Amino acid sequence: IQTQQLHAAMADTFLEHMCRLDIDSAPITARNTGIICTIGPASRSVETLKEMIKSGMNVARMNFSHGTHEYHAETIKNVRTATESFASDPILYRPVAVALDTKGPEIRTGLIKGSGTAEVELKKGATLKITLDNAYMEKCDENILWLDYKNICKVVDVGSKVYVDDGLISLQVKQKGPDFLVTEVENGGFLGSKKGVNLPGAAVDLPAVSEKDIQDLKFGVEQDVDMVFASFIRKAADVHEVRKILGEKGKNIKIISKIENHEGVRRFDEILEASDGIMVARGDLGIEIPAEKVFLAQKMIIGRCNRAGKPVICATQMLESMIKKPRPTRAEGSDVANAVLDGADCIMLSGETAKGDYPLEAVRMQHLIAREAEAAMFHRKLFEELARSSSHSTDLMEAMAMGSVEASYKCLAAALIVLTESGRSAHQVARYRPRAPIIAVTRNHQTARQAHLYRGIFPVVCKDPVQEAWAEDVDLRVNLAMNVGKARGFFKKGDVVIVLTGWRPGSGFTNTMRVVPVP
Amino acid sequence: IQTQQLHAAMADTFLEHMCRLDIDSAPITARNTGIICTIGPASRSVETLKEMIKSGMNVARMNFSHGTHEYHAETIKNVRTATESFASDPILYRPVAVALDTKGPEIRTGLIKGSGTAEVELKKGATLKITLDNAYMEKCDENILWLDYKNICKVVDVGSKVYVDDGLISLQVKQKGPDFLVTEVENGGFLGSKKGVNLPGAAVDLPAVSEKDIQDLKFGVEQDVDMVFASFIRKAADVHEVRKILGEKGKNIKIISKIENHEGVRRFDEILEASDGIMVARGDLGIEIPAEKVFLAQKMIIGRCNRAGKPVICATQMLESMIKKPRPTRAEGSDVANAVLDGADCIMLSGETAKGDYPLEAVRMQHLIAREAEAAMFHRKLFEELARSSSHSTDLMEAMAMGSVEASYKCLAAALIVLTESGRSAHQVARYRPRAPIIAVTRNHQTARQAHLYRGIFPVVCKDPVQEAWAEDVDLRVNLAMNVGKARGFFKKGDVVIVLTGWRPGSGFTNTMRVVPVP
Amino acid sequence: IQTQQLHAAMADTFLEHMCRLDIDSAPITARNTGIICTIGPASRSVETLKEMIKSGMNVARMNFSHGTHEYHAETIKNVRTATESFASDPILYRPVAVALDTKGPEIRTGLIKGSGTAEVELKKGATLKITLDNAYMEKCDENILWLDYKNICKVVDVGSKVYVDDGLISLQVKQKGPDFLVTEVENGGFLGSKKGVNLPGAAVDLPAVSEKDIQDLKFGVEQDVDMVFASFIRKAADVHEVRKILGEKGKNIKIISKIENHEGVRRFDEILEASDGIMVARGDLGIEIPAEKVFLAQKMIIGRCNRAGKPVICATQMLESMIKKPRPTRAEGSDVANAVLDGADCIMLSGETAKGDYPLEAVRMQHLIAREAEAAMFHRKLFEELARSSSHSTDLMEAMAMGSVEASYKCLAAALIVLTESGRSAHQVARYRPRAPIIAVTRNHQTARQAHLYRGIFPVVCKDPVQEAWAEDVDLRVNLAMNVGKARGFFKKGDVVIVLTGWRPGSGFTNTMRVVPVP
Ligand SMILES: Nc1ncnc2c1ncn2[C@@H]1O[C@H](COP(=O)(O)OP(=O)(O)OP(=O)(O)O)[C@@H](O)[C@H]1O
Ligand SMILES: Nc1ncnc2c1ncn2[C@@H]1O[C@H](COP(=O)(O)OP(=O)(O)OP(=O)(O)O)[C@@H](O)[C@H]1O
Ligand SMILES: O=C([O-])C(=O)[O-]
Ligand SMILES: O=C([O-])C(=O)[O-]
Ligand SMILES: O=C([O-])C(=O)[O-]
Ligand SMILES: [Mg+2]
Ligand SMILES: [Mg+2]
Ligand SMILES: [Mg+2]
Ligand SMILES: [Mg+2]
Ligand SMILES: [Mg+2]
Ligand code: NA
Ligand code: NA
Ligand code: NA
Repeated sequence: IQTQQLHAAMADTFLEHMCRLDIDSAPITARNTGIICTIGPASRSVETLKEMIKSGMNVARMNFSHGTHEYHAETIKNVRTATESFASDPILYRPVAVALDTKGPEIRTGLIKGSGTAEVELKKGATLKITLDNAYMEKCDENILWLDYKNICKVVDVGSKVYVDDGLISLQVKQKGPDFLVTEVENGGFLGSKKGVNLPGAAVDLPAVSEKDIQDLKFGVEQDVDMVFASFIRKAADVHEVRKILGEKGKNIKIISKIENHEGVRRFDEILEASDGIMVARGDLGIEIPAEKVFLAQKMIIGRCNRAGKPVICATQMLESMIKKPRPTRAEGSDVANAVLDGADCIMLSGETAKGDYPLEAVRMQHLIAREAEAAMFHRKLFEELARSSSHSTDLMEAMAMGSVEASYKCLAAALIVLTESGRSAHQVARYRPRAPIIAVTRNHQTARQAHLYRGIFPVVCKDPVQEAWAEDVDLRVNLAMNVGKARGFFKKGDVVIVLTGWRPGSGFTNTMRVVPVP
Repeated sequence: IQTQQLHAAMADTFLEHMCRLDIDSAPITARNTGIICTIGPASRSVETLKEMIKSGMNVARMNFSHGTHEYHAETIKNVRTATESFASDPILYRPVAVALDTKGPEIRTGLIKGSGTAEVELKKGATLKITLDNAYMEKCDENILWLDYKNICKVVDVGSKVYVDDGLISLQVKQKGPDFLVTEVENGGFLGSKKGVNLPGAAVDLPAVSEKDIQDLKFGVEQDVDMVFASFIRKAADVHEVRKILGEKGKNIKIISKIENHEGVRRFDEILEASDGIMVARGDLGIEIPAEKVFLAQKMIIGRCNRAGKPVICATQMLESMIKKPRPTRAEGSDVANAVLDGADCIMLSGETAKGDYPLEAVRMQHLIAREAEAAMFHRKLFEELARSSSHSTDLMEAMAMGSVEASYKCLAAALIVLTESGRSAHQVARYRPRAPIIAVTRNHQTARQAHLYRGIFPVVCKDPVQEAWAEDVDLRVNLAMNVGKARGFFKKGDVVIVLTGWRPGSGFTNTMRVVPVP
Repeated sequence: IQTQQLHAAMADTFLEHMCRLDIDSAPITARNTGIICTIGPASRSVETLKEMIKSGMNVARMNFSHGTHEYHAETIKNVRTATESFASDPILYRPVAVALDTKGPEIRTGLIKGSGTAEVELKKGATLKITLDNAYMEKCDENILWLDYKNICKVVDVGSKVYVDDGLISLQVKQKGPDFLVTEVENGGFLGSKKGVNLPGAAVDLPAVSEKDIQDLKFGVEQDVDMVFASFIRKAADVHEVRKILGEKGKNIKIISKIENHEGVRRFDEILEASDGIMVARGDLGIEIPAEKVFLAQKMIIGRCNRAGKPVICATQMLESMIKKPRPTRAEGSDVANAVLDGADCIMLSGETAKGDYPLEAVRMQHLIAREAEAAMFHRKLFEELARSSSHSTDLMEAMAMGSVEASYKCLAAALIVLTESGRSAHQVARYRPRAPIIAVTRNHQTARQAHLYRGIFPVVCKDPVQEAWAEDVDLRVNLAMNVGKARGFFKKGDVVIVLTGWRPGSGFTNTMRVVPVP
């Protein structure tokens, strides 16, 4: 009984590949797919944060949607505190990224009967008037609804729908004025105060960044985050807007755009080009677009990013059930796996870690599935498809990347060691999707932490100073990776590994590739 | 914007195929995936049952693990009643299949406070006693739980873990008694009636066919079911025995082996060979085996049945969130869409329709996701991969099927019309997976009911009496199909369609293929 | 029992396909690739004609660059004589096409000693005078060499090179005047009559359609030729021009454009688009362009026509040897084979039949090699690729063809019988390259003759009156095929066949496909 789906790995067709999957075919210890965990009341503590890390947490996500700078900073604190607890063991030390998730643009209704707690009941088939007249900003009721978005009538059309409260309530536009909309309740319910609005199929003129947004980003810069997850991206311009706010001080910050609506989907191509990475924000996306289309968009986005060699994140409701239970649903297990099969660089946990009763279990779970799904990929076919995709480019690093992955397959390397500072070298490899783990040694901590954004990248921070001999310095770094994979159980002495390095100190890339034996 | 993902249909590569999936690409009216609904308390009603038919249900599932024969015979009548209510119009009548789900070698709980619909809430950390004392078999509660399995004590040990209800609840043995076990709730949860008990890693020697199984099966024959879903099939032998119990009288009833344990996976090959079809039974499966391995088994199984040309069903917890909510989760929408992509012939609903709060929704949602996933298939690679797999075969009807599918792809016909009595011809078409709808006109009722097990087959009962001239008869049936297609919105006058008929009466199969325009 | 490379037909890769070709794997009786024979002095005879047809000859080419209208008219005569000589038994009657090969924009020497059958030896180093002196026109010889081109002196420099007879002889201009050219013979060789002059890389302003061309054209129209090999076609305009001269009376004469220069190649596409088919005239072509590049043209050109669905011919020096030897060279046998594998619908013989010592042997040799090569094709992949190409198209007859061919493979049918009058349904099928024979039954003689242009089509001429009853009439025709197939030894009883017919009369195409057993 081969391991890691090697038997199916040898299939000629996709169909054969499937038919060959084996539950008895064990997968390697190394889990390539990054796990992004939203931190919160459930996970905030150091102790817990220690467990989250132990459990497989790679990225700590800061949902700026709620809480104060003072709160988040405290979370970041703890995170940093928890991470460092292992530093004492440079070998057993594991980098953990910090991400900032923007509240983003928002539409909100007014107060019901001047009360924040009151409710009304909209009944299907009834008429309801939307006004922009702040005269009613606190006089919302069964007949009149006031909202935050002054330009609404400009972007919505008669016959269009207005969704209130996470799509709970649906409204159909029957009449449009410059100051109001006359709608018809399709999907009734109780209406509370200050509920969210969604304008499915609308090309919303809200700014790329709210005022709050600007503030958080600056904050994130001051906090030294590793990336930013930018809510509500609808076009390249919006990405540019964010870039602009982070500016020169935060030019090294990774901007991940969140695809959450039709527009975003339709203008994905430009958005992708302008971004550093993508996040398939299923939550809103599923609210914005028909829930039955989400998958299409998910696979489209994943394929496109894989094609472009840009990091992609699958997020939202992956293990939903797990907020309350220690074991997920079958669909849940399915979802995580397909996600990984799709080509997703990272997978995410929101509610599950933030507030749920089983944060660690969610993490462990994700870890478990990802590993299995990872072996189950059809690498040969994939590499081949990818290569074709990129045929247009004759880049050297890529060539190095292609050659090295091909070799890792050929001799079934146990790992791929890449020495990089910027991490470009390592990114080039990950994109070609080896099956083996990519152990990347860098002296740049931020590069290290950011690596997580990429599939198969296992960052190892070199905390030593530079030697007078390049050669030696390189050898050392290599050895480091060697003690790690060993310490991690990725391999043992005798195993073979692909080693990538820069010929000289001003090489520019890992131009030197070598097949080597573990000590 | 092209329809039915036809742009992505032109993809050369799988990677490319994925990249071109467009949410703005609208599916067709026809939904190829059969929808199987478990009928129960929530769905038993004739009014309701009428609703579900309209919403899309193709097969009525009755679980003999719950209720009674009479409970079941009543439901069966209601389905039949509901169904025939449409028999009137020979163009809007939807054949609806009936299926019996066996108990098999399983361990089951008692009744909760004397009810088959009542439940109780367990509390993490609480103690719970399992009793064999038949005195409580109807008095199960939060303090005491009665089991089916009298030997339970010999096959368990202190510290052993007992799972209840597809792993929902985890009990850990604390105390062994001669008549009982004092357990501990390891996790909070709602305990319902007659729930499965799973003892992973325990010697449970139950027979493939129990005396009770004998009665249900015979009852199913008397009930004139169309197929049996055979729980916990473990070897071809089990299957043979079932066929044996159904004997001559129920020789035409379809046997669907349910895969839900290690053994069933392991001996899958021998199981498929002997069955009429398979079910991926995820509920039990995922608790028997590692939850993380499910998708593997799921995928292996579906490739295998696809390869084999035998009907496969994906089931359980597919729209799980919908038992309580009116919208499914993101993992849920994915699951369903991936099962279709995986190649499942039918998908299924359990608690969702049997006892949930939103039975019709659950249905329409499956329906929605299904048409979408359908269009998203990569038919060209698929077909190619299928052809290949059945290379060794040289069958005449296979030949007719492949040429039929092939040309349908080519001229993009609106459907394939197939004249069949055994349903053999149609099935052979469905295995080659065309995009278009297969409309199978038959005078044989069971065939028509039975057809739903096969992808894309929309069965049409020709009620007209056999014409004395082959030609007119054939023509007669074609018109019937032509009319249903038009009525059902499958196509319009001018559309092009592929027609499979016999040259002569008693030709044996559809050896006649023509491309015909709609009238 | 190995036959028709069926084992190789099952390879997954092009490599494995190769690796599996078995010499011991016997080919079927049916030779797919048409054999075109250049009818000359050596094959004019009725008695010789009889044996060649017998030998596998499907088409006769009458080269206008040689002879007089009268010599060619007799040849036709004899051709048709030896042909209908077989009209006795319509089961074994084999049609033969009559092809007019044009002069074109060419330079041609004159009569060697008023002969034309006369030859002359030229020694290396010797001297030869090119003259425009008509009084030598028919008096060429070792000393004196007359030519077609009165401007040649303007188009050539001293030191330059003059090619005679497809580059057979290299003449270097030593000195030139107004009237003549003074050259020294660069390589020895037999200089014959009405030879070809190639002034490679020289601005010849020849006209696309000589008045003589015109003359001949009109002549062949009266001759009732089925096709035309238009020599030296350089651009679509030339085609239209030939098309032009063919005018109405010959709106059905197939125009086969010959690519024998750098321009023809370069303007291939529009040429192709305008012409009914193409010939790869390597004799002239190989001297017009570097000898080392012809195979690139051949492959590009054969590939393109395949793609287009237009008949292509491989022509010139295939079995050169054989003009003097009874057995061809290794290189020549590879050539015919490779040409067949390339995709050529037809193959040609030139000197081999027209003047060679072993006309009959050469023919049979083509027959022999073709068969063997037809089997060696990788039908699987080829069909997929062919479809990849035709993918934009949704033509109905095309869908028929494809499904038909697809079926043919599946059930290893012994043949496909097509009933056609225009012949298109048959070409449509031919183009999809089935391994099996196409028995194309028609009541159109010209159709039957022209069918030889397309690969695998075996033309059968139905001589019987029309049936009042379509069915009978169709049947009959089908019967015809059956008998002929039987008589030809294509199949026996119980063999499977694919039947292509039209549902009704004037169906515009075969819309009805049926799988049948031989009677
Ligand atoms: N006929 C019925 N009467 C009462 N409750 C039912 C009935 N059918 C289903 N249910 C309820 O719905 C739940 C899920 O239905 P399902 O048919 O999938 O049962 P199950 O317990 O999961 O076992 P299986 O493994 O056999 O499917 C059952 O556990 C039971 O609580
Ligand atoms: N009608 C003919 N009469 C006599 N000899 C002929 C005749 N046709 C062909 N031949 C001889 O056969 C040789 C090869 O025949 P072919 O038809 O290929 O002519 P060619 O000169 O090579 O012209 P092309 O380029 O057109 O093929 C001719 O060059 C000629 O010597
Ligand atoms: O913002 C998100 O993550 C979402 O909507 O899923
Ligand atoms: O029995 C079933 O359907 C299951 O367990 O999924
Ligand atoms: O005419 C030809 O065949 C040639 O020139 O090769
Ligand atoms: Mg969001
Ligand atoms: Mg169940
Ligand atoms: Mg079960
Ligand atoms: Mg020529
Ligand atoms: Mg020649
Ligand atoms: Na956020
Ligand atoms: Na059951
Ligand atoms: Na010529």
